[PDB]
Amino acid sequence: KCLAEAADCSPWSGDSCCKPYLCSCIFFYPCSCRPKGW
Repeated sequence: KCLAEAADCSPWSGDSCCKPYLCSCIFFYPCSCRPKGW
């Protein structure tokens, strides 16, 4: 299981983001996995 693009993410209350998407925590709540390129 993994979080898709633009999916909310949290260390415990979440899941690992699907590759190559990465969870973005731009110092703002909530964090969200975004597509790779950024």
